[PDB]
Amino acid sequence: YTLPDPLVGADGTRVHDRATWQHRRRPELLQLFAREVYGRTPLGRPEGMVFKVTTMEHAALGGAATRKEVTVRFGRDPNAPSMQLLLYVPNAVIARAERAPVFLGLNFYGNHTVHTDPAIALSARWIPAEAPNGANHRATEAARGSDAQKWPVEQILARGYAVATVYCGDLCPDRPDGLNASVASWLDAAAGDQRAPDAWGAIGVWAWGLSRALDYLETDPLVDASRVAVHGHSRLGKAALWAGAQDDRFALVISNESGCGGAALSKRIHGETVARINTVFPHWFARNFRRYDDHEEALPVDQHELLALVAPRPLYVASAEDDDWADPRGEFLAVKAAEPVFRLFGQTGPSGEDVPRVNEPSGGALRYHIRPGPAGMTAQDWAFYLAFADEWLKSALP
Repeated sequence: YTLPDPLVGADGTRVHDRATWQHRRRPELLQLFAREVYGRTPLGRPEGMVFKVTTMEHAALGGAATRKEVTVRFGRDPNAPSMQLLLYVPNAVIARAERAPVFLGLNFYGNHTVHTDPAIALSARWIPAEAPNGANHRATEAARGSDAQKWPVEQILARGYAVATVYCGDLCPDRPDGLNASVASWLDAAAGDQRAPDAWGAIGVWAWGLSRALDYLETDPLVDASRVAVHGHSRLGKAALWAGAQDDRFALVISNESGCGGAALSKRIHGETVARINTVFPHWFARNFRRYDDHEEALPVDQHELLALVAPRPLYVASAEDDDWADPRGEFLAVKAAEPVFRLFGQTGPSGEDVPRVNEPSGGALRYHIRPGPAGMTAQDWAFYLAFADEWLKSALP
């Protein structure tokens, strides 16, 4: 392989300065990613978003948090599509009359799965067969807390951070035909049916939902919507990256083992490849992305440039040692190839020229770690993330 330079403009002239990066090269790159990889986000904030707090409990989790459930509707007519946002806020922070920074991320199988809390509404949306304890693609009481191992709510709250989450399937059910029951179809004027070659897929729709959750957080007096870390795991980390790259309101971006079309270089043929991801998940990317099946050498961008699009906001990319499918070396190498952009903004990336040893993170505002074991999002990943947030999540001061 060999990589496009993020700091050489499409026209061959080199980017020496942050204004050229922000004003010229960044929109160049966003347009290549939209057209060739994820598909075009057709609009940002839709007019007439309505926010409806459906439940409010001030002594959730034994008194550690205030719990809010918020229907976020994407237009004013009661018949517009919506997503259900779940939010825990640490009462220690609220009690001081201070607004909490926030970790925001989508979940794989429903809000009711991220914690056992019996008060969380059971999703009414389609649930995939892979979800633990489902009954006919329908949430059951038995699925409560079924994904809590990826969601250390109480430790996050105790470290001073709110936790917000939405089920990705509220935005686009993760099934090959999900875009026809998604926000894409309501919003992309589904008069014709076949989506256009550059129409967005699930990843673009998941990412847009993250930006819509932030629109809500900006209205919530308990949180500081200027200090939101957007995160996700695996395919939802592909979305967190794309959301963080497109929407520079996000204070901090975390990619947990996001792999192919996430943080891993595509031009590095290793583990999952473009052809394989599109064949198995035809609805994740633009149809245009299939042009690069077995032809990654013709991609005009690579994922290091998606990572560079977060700069100068703090970015964390992390791998699992045994998760070859995500190509941890290629995730690490993406980070190194984006470093020159972060260095333009005076940030520092990982020390050393290839993969650090396990559980030894590296880098300043651009940071990487690889941890032992298979794919997942462990207590060890989260401990590094919380330390990272402590260090680099914009303060509540100048």
